[PDB]
Amino acid sequence: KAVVIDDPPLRQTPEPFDEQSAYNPQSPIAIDFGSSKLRAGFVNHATPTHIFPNALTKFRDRKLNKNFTFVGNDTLLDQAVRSQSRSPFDGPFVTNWNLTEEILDYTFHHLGVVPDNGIPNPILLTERLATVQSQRTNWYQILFETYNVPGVTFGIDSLFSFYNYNPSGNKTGLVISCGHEDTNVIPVVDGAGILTDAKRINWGGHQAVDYLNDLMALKYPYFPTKMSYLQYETMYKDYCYVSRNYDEDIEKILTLENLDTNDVVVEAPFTERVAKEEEEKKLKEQQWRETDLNGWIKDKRLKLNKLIKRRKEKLKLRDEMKDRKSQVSQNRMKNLASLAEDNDEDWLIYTDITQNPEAFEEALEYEYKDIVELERLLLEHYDWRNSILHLFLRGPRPHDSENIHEQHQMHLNVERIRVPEVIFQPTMGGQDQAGICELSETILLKKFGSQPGKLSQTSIDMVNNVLITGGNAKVPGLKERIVKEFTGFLPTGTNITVNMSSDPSLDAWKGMAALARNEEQYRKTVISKKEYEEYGPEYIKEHKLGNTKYFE
Amino acid sequence: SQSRSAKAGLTFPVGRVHRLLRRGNYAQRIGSGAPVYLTAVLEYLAAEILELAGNAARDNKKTRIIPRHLQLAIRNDDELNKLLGNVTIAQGGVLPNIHQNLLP
Amino acid sequence: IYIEANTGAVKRVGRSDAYATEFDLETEEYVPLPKGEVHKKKEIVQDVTLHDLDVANARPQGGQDV
Amino acid sequence: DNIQGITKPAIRRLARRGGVKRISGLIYEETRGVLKVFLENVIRDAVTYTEHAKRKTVTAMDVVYALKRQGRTLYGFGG
Amino acid sequence: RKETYSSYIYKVLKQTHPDTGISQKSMSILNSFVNDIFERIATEASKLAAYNKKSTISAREIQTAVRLILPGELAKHAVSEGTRAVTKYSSST
Amino acid sequence: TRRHKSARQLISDENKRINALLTKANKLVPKATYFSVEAPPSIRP
Repeated sequence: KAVVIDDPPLRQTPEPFDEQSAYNPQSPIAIDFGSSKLRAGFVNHATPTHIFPNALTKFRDRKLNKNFTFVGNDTLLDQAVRSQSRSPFDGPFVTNWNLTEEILDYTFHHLGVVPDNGIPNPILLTERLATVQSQRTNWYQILFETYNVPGVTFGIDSLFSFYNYNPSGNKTGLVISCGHEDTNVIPVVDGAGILTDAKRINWGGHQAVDYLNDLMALKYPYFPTKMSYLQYETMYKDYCYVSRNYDEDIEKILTLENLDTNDVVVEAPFTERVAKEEEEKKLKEQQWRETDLNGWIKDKRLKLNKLIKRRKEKLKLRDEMKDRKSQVSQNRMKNLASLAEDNDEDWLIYTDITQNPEAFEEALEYEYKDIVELERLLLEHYDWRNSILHLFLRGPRPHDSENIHEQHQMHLNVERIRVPEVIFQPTMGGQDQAGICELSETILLKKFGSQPGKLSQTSIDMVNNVLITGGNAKVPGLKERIVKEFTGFLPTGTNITVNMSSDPSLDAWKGMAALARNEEQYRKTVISKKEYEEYGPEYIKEHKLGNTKYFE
Repeated sequence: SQSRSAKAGLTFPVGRVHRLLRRGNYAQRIGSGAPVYLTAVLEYLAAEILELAGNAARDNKKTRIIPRHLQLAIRNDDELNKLLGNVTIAQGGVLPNIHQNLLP
Repeated sequence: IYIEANTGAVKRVGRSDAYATEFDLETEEYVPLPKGEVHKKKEIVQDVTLHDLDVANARPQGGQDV
Repeated sequence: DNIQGITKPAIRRLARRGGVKRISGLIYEETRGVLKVFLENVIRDAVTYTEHAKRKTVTAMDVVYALKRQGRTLYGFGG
Repeated sequence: RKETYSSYIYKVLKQTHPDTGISQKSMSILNSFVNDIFERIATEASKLAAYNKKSTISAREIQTAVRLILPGELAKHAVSEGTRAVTKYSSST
Repeated sequence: TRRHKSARQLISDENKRINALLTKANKLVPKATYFSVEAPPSIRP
């Protein structure tokens, strides 16, 4: 039975807002500006109070002639307002800042803030690794001008999650983050991110869902229904997993016994003398069939086999005549030039060398009628399991072309493990970059004073504290695969510890909350208004949780 | 230094067809891949015609290429006849064809 | 490769299958990795006769290769 | 019922516009065939013309210039 | 300096049929055939350049014109060989 | 009022600014830019 996918169900209750009585103008406020989701909430809580997608519609009413504005969870109310949602991001960067300003106004309204001449609370913000100068210039401009914020700090969400799971702030470990638009590997020494050795792969969840959409479009070119992005996201979330060993799983992914358990079928939603001699021959055949049915059936089966062999030989001859480079075409050209370079028999040969395109079809129809008569005489007295292509489209079951339900079915057999493999082999997605395990190997075995063969104490402490974060770590089998690769390339007896939280998409905001609750190391990262007015927007605050300067 | 025909791995010239495209007033601007694409197409067409002509000349057991062999190669082939169903030939002749009932 | 510590014998099993796609056609045979550990230890018992040592010390052409 | 969109009164009308009087009762299929090959030639040329123009709908301008390529030029729908 | 294609088709005949010669009337057949194909393809490419408000002829217009002129198997083999030649020429590094 | 400044030309003006600064410094060494963070191609086939 094929499961039916559709759009995700719409939200019913609208987004509420916090009471203005509990607001105080001195507590900090943490904002996780993500490419896929926004996470905001006050510092004194442990979980953020507002999680909604980063989206915005400019709703137009035909009757009231008024431009409306729906942000985030309020866009999850109508299908038309869901389909027209727009993001402020374009790739890994932000292009239009009016949308960001409107979204920030929306989330300031929903937090129950009563302001005066701007927001009095200092903000906590995340930023991309090695961000462009224009981005931090625009962020400084919009904050310190349109919102009058006293303090701003910038950091990477991976280091925030690492600080959340190592609150002492001086540990040594390795961070792997699988984000929406990129995947990063950052080594941490004594709580400070070594950004001269971080690496980035241009692949994320968005490229993975686009890859699945392209694979499904190329697999079924005559699919009558158009599928949306959210449906492909549901298929990516539900039936995709990381294989333990991709190099040998593809050899047995299309056998019949493996396809019994590892095949997913997805259903699209939809709404007189000759007559006397012939009669005597028929009577004699009926008497022979009543007298000896076994011998007559054997003779009819032999005649049907001879007719089938003749039809196969005729089809082989017709296929061989179609090849211009075949020896039959060369013999035809030799006979034709032999009638064009240098008797009744030669006349019959010239008559027999004529083209017979429709005569061959008529003879094939006559042979098919004769084979049908032979099958009827046998009754009176091509396997799809050997087709890899049939197993690739339609799985281990026979296919009915006339079934309306089978015309909307979609099978997922090779694509369950092919989609998540691109973060380990980026060449399959079109990026000429090394994989996750290759970058981790060249970090651990040839850097931080570690010759290949023996590990320094920094490398041992890095291996002992590996943390996996990011929203794209929801894929099953990721931790076991990374552990297997890591024990593959390391020396024997090395202790490997890999930590992954229950929800690896909310650890960054918990990192902001843990940094803001820790008062002592807060003040190394805050940037005042006077600081921005003195050293200008070209200013980078060097600290253990954020970016560094471009040069030395 | 060296010509563009060996740079693109061809025997037909590239600058010659670039020149002939230039003042042939087809357009006032001509890209760089235009002569190499035209050169490769002309390569393939001449090679195919020469293959079939050599096969017909060998089929005649005669060591030169005579336009009767060109006519045989043009009309024996299917889509070469379709491409050349308009052009009349010099000293080529007619392929032997007798309709079936004229044989007694 | 294959290295015996006590004797010093060296046997080349073949190229690893991680380098199988450096070329489309190659003379080299490709074998997978050992699933085992690199270091293996085992105790064995050897049984020889006096005639075996007699014929080992009395080779007249000379000591042949392995 | 795919090719059966065109029918007996339609090609009866077309043959009557050819000025014929007596038709045969099974001239149906070869007329359906030449119908099919004429359309697939014309819209194959139109599809190539609109493919090069990065226009993923087929316009009238493309098909009249496809006919003018084919030597059956039409007047009135552009040119 | 009367200009003709004689030497080039002499060599590409010579790489497959070494002991074969060409007559002069046949020599003229291949010369006229090459010039006719050149004229047809170039005027179709110019017509397709004037189609799209475009003042430049590039490889894409000639690929479309080759797909328009030739029959199908000749067309797919011609665009395959031409694409291989273009990628050979462009990666001259 | 700002221009749109899409994601393709942000890379262009960033590395042109980096190249301008480096050519000024030549007439110094980068530490952590957007192009040094990029992962190198792999060494295995």
